[PDB]
Amino acid sequence: GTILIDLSPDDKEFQSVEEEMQSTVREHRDGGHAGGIFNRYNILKIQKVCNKKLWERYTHRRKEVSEENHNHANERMLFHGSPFVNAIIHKGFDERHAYIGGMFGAGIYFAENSSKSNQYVYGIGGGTGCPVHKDRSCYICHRQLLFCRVTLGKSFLQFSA
Amino acid sequence: MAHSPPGHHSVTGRPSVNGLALAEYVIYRGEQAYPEYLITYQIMRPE
Ligand SMILES: O=C1C[C@@H](c2ccc(O)cc2)Oc2ccccc21
Ligand SMILES: [Zn+2]
Repeated sequence: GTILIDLSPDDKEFQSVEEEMQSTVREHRDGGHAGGIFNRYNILKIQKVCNKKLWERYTHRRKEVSEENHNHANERMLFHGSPFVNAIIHKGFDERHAYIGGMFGAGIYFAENSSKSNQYVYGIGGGTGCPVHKDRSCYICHRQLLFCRVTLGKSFLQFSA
Repeated sequence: MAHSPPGHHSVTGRPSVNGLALAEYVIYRGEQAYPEYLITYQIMRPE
């Protein structure tokens, strides 16, 4: 029961999402290996994802966490890059989207840097790049990211390299 | 899928070395995120 509503590039909601996307690009220590070499994006489209069931499921869990954390869900908007975005928007996140060999263990990973989530769009380490040209740095093929509402609650703080 | 540390609902990877890197986060329950915006794009070849 998912529908996608196109945002107009004239809408301020389109604009604030574009801005969070563009302004969170950074350089990566792999020199562009996984995600390619770019300082910015050409945004082609931004769609709002509407699914009643998946939303009620999210808000039910958010209240539980909130009640366990002095009424503070500690909700963020973060980026997720994945080969399975089409499954995610129709059936929601589950253990099939977990990053088993992730630095912080087998869970679902999100980034503040849009450019970080971009490195996973074609798979872990960028996989073999775009399906059409096998190019991790393809400037032609269309990519897709998700900008997601994430409930962090009480977050365990892990300093890392 | 693993579990949260006991007493925690997620992990924050705070990059300590690279000063320019922002944070990364991990949840252990699918129901703790909702995919609100689907963004379609190309990366751009720099000048
Ligand atoms: O945005 C992502 C997605 C992601 C990921 C996606 C699918 C998968 O199978 C494994 C990892 O990993 C990450 C790791 C760190 C920060 C962001 C991400
Ligand atoms: Zn391509």
